[PDB]
Amino acid sequence: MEGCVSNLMVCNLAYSGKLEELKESILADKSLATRTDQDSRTALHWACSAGHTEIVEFLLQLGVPVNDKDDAGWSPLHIAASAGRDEIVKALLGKGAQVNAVNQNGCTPLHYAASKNRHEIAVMLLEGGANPDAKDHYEATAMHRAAAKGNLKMIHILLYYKASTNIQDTEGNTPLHLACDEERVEEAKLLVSQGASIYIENKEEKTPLQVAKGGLGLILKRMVEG
Amino acid sequence: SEEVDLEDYVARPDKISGADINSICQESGMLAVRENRYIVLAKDFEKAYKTV
Amino acid sequence: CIIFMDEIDAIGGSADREIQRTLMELLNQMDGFDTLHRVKMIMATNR
Repeated sequence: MEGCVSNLMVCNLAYSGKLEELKESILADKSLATRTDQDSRTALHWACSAGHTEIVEFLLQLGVPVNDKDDAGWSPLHIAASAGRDEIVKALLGKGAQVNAVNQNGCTPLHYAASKNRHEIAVMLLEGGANPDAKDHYEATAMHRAAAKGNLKMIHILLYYKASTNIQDTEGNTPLHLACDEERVEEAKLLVSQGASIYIENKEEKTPLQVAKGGLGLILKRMVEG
Repeated sequence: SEEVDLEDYVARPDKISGADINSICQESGMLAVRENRYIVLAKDFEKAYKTV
Repeated sequence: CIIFMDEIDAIGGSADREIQRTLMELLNQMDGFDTLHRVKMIMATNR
């Protein structure tokens, strides 16, 4: 069934996208925005989730801390990146929000930006001085998910910032291995032509040539020697 | 749910892999049948993972 | 039904793991599907 996503009134009002009642609530009491629910979130998070620009601009005008995190450590920037809204990202980054903030699994907003396949959000986030070589608790970059979801333009704009392809996962699987697992010819040939090392072995001791099927590793090696 | 992340759950089980995933999900349903929370979140999933 | 439980402070305290498991079973049973509007429970203890 459906219903209220939270016990707090201001959070449900922020999720419903009611501007006048929320503004009235703030004008009535200024401590309502500082309250916390069982999910340890504020109205700002649900507002960024709703995708309303006016509300979050008003809140950020009030000076509400963007560094506030929940029990799972989710930042408003992660929710904004997951929502696929450009204006919210413009507001948050415009207020000086930290791009180095990490959640429970330590995944940077760039990961969720490449997950929802949002080019503008990723570009704007990486423009703020973010590090594309940053690793999570699982020691994996956004290039992994980008190659896993089969996004050429994402990897391309990630390579516009000259991000290193030499990052090794704790499992031992390089983004090239994920590119071969996704059976993407263009992505594989591109990454290989960009100087990606195929000599990196995983815990399974499996070369990227053995990962791909149909003689794809053959033409990959052809691109290496060529 | 939007709070639920598929990244950590596509990551950690790749390291440590158990059996009967759907059964574990049903156990999480038994955790969510306690009427403490309307929408199931990553907490119930992680708990169901660490318990069994 | 009327339930009378005396001295429940003893059970209220892999050795601890099975105890926690039994507690989880109690939670599963009490929070499961049943009608409590009729059956009554009484608990006696010390501290």
